[PDB]
Amino acid sequence: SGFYHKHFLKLLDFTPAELNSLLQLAAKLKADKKSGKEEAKLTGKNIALIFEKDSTRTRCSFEVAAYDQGARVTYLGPSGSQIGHKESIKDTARVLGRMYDGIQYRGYGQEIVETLAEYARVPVWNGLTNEFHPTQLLADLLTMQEHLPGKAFNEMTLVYAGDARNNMGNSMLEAAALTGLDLRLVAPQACWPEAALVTECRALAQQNGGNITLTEDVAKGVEGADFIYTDVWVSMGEAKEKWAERIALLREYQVNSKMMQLTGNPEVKFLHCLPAFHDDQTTLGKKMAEEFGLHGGMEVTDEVFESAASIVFDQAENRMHTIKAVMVATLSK
Amino acid sequence: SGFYHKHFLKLLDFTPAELNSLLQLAAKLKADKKSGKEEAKLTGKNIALIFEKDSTRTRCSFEVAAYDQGARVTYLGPSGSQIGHKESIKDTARVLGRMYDGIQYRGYGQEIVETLAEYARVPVWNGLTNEFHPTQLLADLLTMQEHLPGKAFNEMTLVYAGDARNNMGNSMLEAAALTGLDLRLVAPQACWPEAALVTECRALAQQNGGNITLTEDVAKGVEGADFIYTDVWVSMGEAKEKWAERIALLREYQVNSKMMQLTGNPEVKFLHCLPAFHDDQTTLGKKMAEEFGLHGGMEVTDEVFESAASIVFDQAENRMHTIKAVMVATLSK
Amino acid sequence: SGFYHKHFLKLLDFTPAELNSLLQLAAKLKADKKSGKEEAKLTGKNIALIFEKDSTRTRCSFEVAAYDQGARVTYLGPSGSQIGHKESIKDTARVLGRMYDGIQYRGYGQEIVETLAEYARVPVWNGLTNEFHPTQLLADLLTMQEHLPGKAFNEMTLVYAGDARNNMGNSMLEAAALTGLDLRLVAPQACWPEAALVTECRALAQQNGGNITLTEDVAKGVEGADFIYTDVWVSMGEAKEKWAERIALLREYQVNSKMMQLTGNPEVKFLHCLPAFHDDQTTLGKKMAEEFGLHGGMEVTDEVFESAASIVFDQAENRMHTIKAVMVATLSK
Ligand SMILES: N[C@@H](CCCNC(=O)CP(=O)(O)O)C(=O)O
Ligand SMILES: N[C@@H](CCCNC(=O)CP(=O)(O)O)C(=O)O
Ligand SMILES: N[C@@H](CCCNC(=O)CP(=O)(O)O)C(=O)O
Repeated sequence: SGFYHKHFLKLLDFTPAELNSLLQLAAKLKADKKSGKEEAKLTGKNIALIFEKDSTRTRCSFEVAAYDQGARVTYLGPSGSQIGHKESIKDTARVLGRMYDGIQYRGYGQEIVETLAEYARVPVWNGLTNEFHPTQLLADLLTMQEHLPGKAFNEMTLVYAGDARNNMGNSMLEAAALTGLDLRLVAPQACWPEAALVTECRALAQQNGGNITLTEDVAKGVEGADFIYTDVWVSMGEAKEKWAERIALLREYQVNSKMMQLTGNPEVKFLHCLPAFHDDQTTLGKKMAEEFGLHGGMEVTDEVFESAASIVFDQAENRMHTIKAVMVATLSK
Repeated sequence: SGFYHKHFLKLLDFTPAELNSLLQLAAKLKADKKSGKEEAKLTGKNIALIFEKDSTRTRCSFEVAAYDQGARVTYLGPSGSQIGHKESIKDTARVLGRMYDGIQYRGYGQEIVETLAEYARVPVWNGLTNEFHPTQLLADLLTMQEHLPGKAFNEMTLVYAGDARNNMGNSMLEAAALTGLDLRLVAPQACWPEAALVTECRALAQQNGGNITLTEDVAKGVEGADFIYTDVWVSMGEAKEKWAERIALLREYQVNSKMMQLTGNPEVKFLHCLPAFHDDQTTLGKKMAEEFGLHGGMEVTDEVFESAASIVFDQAENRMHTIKAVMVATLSK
Repeated sequence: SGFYHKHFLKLLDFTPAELNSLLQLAAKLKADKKSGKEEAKLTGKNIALIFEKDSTRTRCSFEVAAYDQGARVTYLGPSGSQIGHKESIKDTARVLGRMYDGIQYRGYGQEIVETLAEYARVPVWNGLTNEFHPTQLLADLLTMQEHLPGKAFNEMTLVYAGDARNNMGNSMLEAAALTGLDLRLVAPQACWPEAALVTECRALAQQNGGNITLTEDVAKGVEGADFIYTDVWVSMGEAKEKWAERIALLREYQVNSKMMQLTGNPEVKFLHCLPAFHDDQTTLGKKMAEEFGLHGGMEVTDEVFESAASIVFDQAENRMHTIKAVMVATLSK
C-alpha cells in the first residue's frame, strides 16, 4: 500500500499496521515458494548491493530473493568499486540511482544510508548499519509468530541478554515499540541502550500493550520468557580491543542451560541472529575460548545452540522471505 | 554493420561513420529503455568481466546493460581468480574465449588488452586501460550531443583542463580526430600528451573541421568553450608519490568559478568522468585538502560540481547506454 | 538415475557405470550447446559457490554451465562472507541449505566438504579440495575419449609425471580404479601417493583391466603412453618454502620434448589441468625461472605446451560441459 518507493532504513518509520502487512506478505511469499506457486513480480528490475561489512545471510538473502522474483543483482563488495572511498556517498548514490531500481546498503552508521537514501531517488534498504538492523527483526518477528501461533505479539515475552547497545539492541526497542512485545533487555548498565530511544520506544510499546524492562538481574529478567535472544559481544566494525572488556562485562549474561532454566517456561525457544561463537571450532572462537576461558560457548553455550529450543536456523531461513517481501513491497505496483 | 565481432580497444580503430552509427544506436537503446519498448538482443550470451583496477560506473554499466539485453555476467575482480597473476594473459584469454561470448578488461596498459584480444577469439572491450578509455568518450560524446542539439561536433568547442597525459587526455585526442571537435587541452607542458599522437590526431581532426590546441594559458584556452572537462590529477595505478608534484603543477588548472567565467559562454557546461575529489568529505580527499590546502575542491571546486553547469550525472548515466550499444553491436546479428 | 540429490565429493563414491553415464550426459550436453538445441533443465534453481582458493576455470565453468541451464549463482569468494572463518562450516552449511538448491566448495581438505555435505541437505560438489579434484578428471576422461575414439579406457595408457601426491595424483588413482586405464605415475618416491589408496585403487583398476604402475624411471614409465599429463610442482595452499625442495626433486620429471620422445608414440598428446608455469612470462614464473634456472618451462616446457600434442585447451573447455552434466544430474528429475 504506502510501501511503493518507500525506503526501509529503521523500523520506527513504519506504522504497526505497515509492519504487520509486511509480515503478512512475507508469510505469503514463503508459502508461495514452498507450494511452487510463486508469481515473480520484480522481473527486469536491477538492484545494486553495496556491502561494506561482511555477510553470509543478508547477502545471500538479497540475492536469492531477487533471483526468485526475476530481478538481477550487482554485488559491490568491500573494496572493489570506487565506493570504498575515493568518492562521496552522495555522488555514489546519484550515480547508482541512474542505473538501478533499488539499492541495498550494509555498513557503518546510519548517516551513510540516510544520505544514500536522500540522493539516490530509488528505494534504499538497510542491510545493517551500526545502529539499526531492521531487516533482521522482520525475520525474527515472523519466526516468533510461526512458533507461537494464535498469539498476538503483545502476548509474548522476549528477553534479550548480552550487549544491549549494539545495533541489535537498538532494533529490539523499535520492534517492541511497534508490537507491544514485553521486551526485556537483560544487560549490565554499561551496555544499556541510549535512554532517549528507550523512553520513546517504551512509550510506544505501552500504547500497544507492551513494556520495555531493562535490568542487570538475570533471574528476574528471564522469568516467564517465551524467547531468549542474544548476539556476539563485539559487533562487526568495533575495535578488537573491546573484546577484553566486553567479555569482562557480559560473561554472566551468557545464554547457558541454567539461564534457560531460570525462565521457568519449558517451551522457551532460543534465538540468535548469527554468526554465533558457540563452539571451540572457529578461528577467533578458539583463541577467545582458551585465553579468557569461555569453554564451550561465549554468548551462547553450544549445548543451548544445538538444543531443541534453538530455532536459529528457522530464523535464519526467514531472513530471505522477509527481504523478498520488502523488495516486492517497495518495487511493485 | 562492420561491428559484429569487432573489438573496442581504442577509438581510432573506427571510422567517423562507425563512431556515429554507434552513437546513434546508443541513443536508440536509451530511448527504448525509457519507453519500455526495449527489445533484448543478447539473450543467452555469457560475458566475462576482468577488473584489475576499481570501478563503480564502468562495472555497473556493464552489468545492467547486459542484464537488460538478457545476457549474464561473471565478475572476475582484482584478485579472486588466477588472472591476478600466476597465469599468462595469453593463457587466460584462450581459456575464457572457450567459455564466454565477450570479455571486458579494465587494467594497466594497452599491451594487456591487445594481447587479450589477439588470443581470445571473442570481442574484447576496453573498460579502461592506462593509455585509453574509449568507452568513456562514447558516453561523453553523446552527453555533449544531448545538451547542444542541432550542433554537429565540429561546431562545438571542448576544453580539457588538468593532466593532459593520462588515459583521458589521450582519449580526447582520439575523439577529436574522429569528430572535428575544437579540442583544447589546457595543461602545463609537463603534462602534455605525447607529440606523436597529437600530430596524428590533429591532422585527422582538421580534416573533419576541428583543431587540437595545446596551451598552458588558461585564459586563452577556455575562451568560447561549450564544455569544460577535467579529471583527477593522479590516476588509478600511479604511485602515491605523484600527488605532491601533480598538485604543484596542476592547481592553477583547477576548474573553479573564475575558470568557468573566463569562458565567456554563460551556457557552458561542466563535465567530469568521475570519481571527482570535489569536497572535503572523502578519505584521501580531506587528507589532501588540509595538507596542500585545496579547500573545497581539487580538480574541481565543489561549487562548480554542484553548479547548474554540472551535467556530470547525466554524463554518468550515459555510460551504460553507450556500453549497451557497444555490446549489442559487437555480439548481435 | 541414482544421481538425483547425490553429492560429488570424490570419484570412488561412484560405480564405473555411473561415471560412464555421467560422461555420456556431458557429451550430450556439449553437443546440444554447439547445435543450439540445448534444453535448459535447471531453471529457477539457485546455487551457492563457496571458493576458498583461487580459480579461473572451475569458477567460470560453474557459472556459465548454470547460466546455460537457467540457474543463478552466488559467488562467496575467499573472504567476503562469514564463511572465511568466524562461523562453523557446520553452521554455514545449515544456513546455505535453507536458501540454495546446490552448493559448490573449493577449499582445503576433504573433511570440510564432507562436513559441508552432511549438514547442508542439498547436493554438494567438490570444486577441488586438498586431496581430491573429481570434477577435473571427468573433464579429462572425456577429453581423452574425444581424442582416441573407438577406444575403451582400458585400451589407453596414461602417464602422469610430477608430484604424484597432490590432489591430482590422488584423483588419477580413482579414475583408473573406475576405468581400467593403464595408469603410470612417474614420480620420485618421495612424492608417491599414499600406499593405502594405491592398493585399493590398483585392485579395482585390475578388475576393470588396468594397472597402476608407480616408478621413478622416466624412460620405462612414459613408454607407449597415449597421454602424458603433469601439474605444477607446488599446489595451491602449500607453503612457499616447498618450492625449493620440490624443484630439487621433480625437475628431472619435467615434461619436455625428449620426454615426449621416449614415449615412442608420435600420436601422444599432452594434458595439463592448468595453470601451468610453462614460460618466463609470469609473476612467480620468471622469479622461479631465473633463480633455479628453469628457463622455458617448469613442469612443462613451453615448446611442448604450444606443441601440436598439447590439447590442454580442449581439456580446459571440457571442464564446463562436465560440470554442467554433474549439475543437471544431481538437481534434475
Ligand atoms: N551486532 C551484530 C549483528 C549481526 C547481524 N547478522 C546478520 O545480519 C547475519 P549475516 O552477517 O550473515 O548477514 C554485528 O554487527 O556483528
Ligand atoms: N584518469 C582516471 C579516469 C577514471 C575513469 N572513470 C571511470 O571509468 C568511472 P568508474 O571508475 O566508476 O568506472 C583514472 O584512471 O583514475
Ligand atoms: N594441484 C593443483 C591443481 C589445480 C587444478 N586446476 C583447476 O582446477 C583449474 P582452475 O584453478 O582455473 O579452477 C593445485 O591445487 O594447484
